[PDB]
Amino acid sequence: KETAAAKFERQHMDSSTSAASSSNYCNQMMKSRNLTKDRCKPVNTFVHESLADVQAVCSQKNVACKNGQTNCYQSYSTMSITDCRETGSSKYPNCAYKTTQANKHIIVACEGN
Amino acid sequence: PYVPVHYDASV
Repeated sequence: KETAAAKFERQHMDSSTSAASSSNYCNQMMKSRNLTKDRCKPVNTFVHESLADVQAVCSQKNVACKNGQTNCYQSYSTMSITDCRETGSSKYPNCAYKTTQANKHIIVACEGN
Repeated sequence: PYVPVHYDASV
C-alpha cells in the first residue's frame, strides 16, 4: 500500500545520474517511475543526490511548508535536480514534458519512518 | 528516524 516515505523515493530519487541526461529525461523518468499510468502527473522533481544526503535535509534548516505546516526543511547546500513540467499540448496517454536541469536548495516535508 | 515524505519546492 506504499508508505509515503517510499512514494517520495519513487517520485523524486534519481541517484544514478548526476544530472538530466537529455531533453527526453523527463519523458523517460515520468514513465519509468510509473507517474504517467492513469493521469499525466503535471509537475515533478527528481534529485540527483544520494538517498542519505536527501534524508539528511530533515535535520537541516526548518522552514514553513507552503501549506503552513512547520515540518519543512531546506537543504543548507544546493543539490542537483531536474524539474519536469507537462507541456501545453500533452494529453493522456501521450504525456510530454520539458526538462530543466538546475542546482538549487530543496525543501522537503519530513516525518518519522 | 526522520525521512522526507513530500517535495515542497526548489530554492
